[PDB]
Amino acid sequence: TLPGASWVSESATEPEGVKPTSEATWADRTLVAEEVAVIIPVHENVVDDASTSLLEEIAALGGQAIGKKLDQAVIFGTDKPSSWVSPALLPAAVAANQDYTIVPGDANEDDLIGCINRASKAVAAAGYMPDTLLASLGFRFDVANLRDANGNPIFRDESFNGFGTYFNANGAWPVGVAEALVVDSSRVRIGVRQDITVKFLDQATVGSINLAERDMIALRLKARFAYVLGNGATAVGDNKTPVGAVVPDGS
Amino acid sequence: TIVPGDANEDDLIGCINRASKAVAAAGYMPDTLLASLGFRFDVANLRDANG
Amino acid sequence: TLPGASWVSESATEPEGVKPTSEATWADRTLVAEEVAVIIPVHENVVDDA
Amino acid sequence: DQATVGSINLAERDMIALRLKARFAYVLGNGATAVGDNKTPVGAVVPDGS
Repeated sequence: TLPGASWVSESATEPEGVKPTSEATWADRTLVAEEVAVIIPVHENVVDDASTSLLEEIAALGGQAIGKKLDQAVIFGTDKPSSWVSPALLPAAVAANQDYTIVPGDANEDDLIGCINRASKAVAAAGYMPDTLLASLGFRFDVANLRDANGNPIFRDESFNGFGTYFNANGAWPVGVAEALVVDSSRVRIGVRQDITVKFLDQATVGSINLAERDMIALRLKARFAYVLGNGATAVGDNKTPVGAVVPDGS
Repeated sequence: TIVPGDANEDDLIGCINRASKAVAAAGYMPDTLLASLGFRFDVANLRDANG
Repeated sequence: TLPGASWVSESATEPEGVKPTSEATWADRTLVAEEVAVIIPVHENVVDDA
Repeated sequence: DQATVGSINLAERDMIALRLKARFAYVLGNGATAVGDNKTPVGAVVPDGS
């Protein structure tokens, strides 16, 4: 929160002569590392009889499963661990009224490009520097098919200048919830307490399975991650959210 | 399905784009278009609202 | 089929402290060769006269 | 040195074990021969109590 000045008179007796008091104020926003993990058990003979390097694929698929689970918790609040006090990116924009609904059909001030402009305006008016666009696969196809009132596809050459554009490809992004998020990426941190770490198990008990007596092995995967949003005050005023969203109609 | 008439978000080109969106959103790379003879003449005759 | 991960807590005794097991899976997609055929009979004299 | 084998948790009992294995297969070519079909390539000699 910011302080607040006033105009003042020259007066020894009147209230308007007094220079007023006000306070700045800080808060803390926090990274708390939470653990995301999976075990994949497989038979030791099956691993030996397989034509491909089956353990390299199990490791790579587990790493992808962890990576999806992170995006699902940061972009949406999906299975967000309760120790993350910061709102997830879409819930931040929606709670701030920065979400904007598409008006379908002909190009118009609240079409998809219009809503990306409204989302960018909300973040820039809030005192931040929007620089980053998060969208699904299929977003490039929606800008490319936005016709005008005659039928002409007017946004075929639209490249989003000044934005780094990122497309979620690991299946974290749900259908029918959001088209894109605009964000000042300087106002986020992802804490990587630990990155994807893999242990070969061969003696352990996992679920009901005693690995060694059963001729089984497993690959135990984990990472430790944190997220924080710097949604403080800016030169414009108090309690400003660095995220705007574009959402489908109906929602 | 195509919306017949003047060019629109669901004209023939609009539908090809929806089919491409579906295959891309499924996690594939659409790269091949199959069509009838005469398809070429329908995209060339497709007119906006000014004709 | 893809495997699936979970967020886990730290505990020696409670269920939310145990890491989940899951499975990837593969299936077969198959080429079976099938035959497509025709026979076109014509009179030998018609082939000689053509 | 860490596994559970039977009901023995090896580590907390200070036991150890040696886990031995092999994978073997067998096939008999008891097919047809130039003499005829369903022919067995094995004869046997058996004790007199037979």
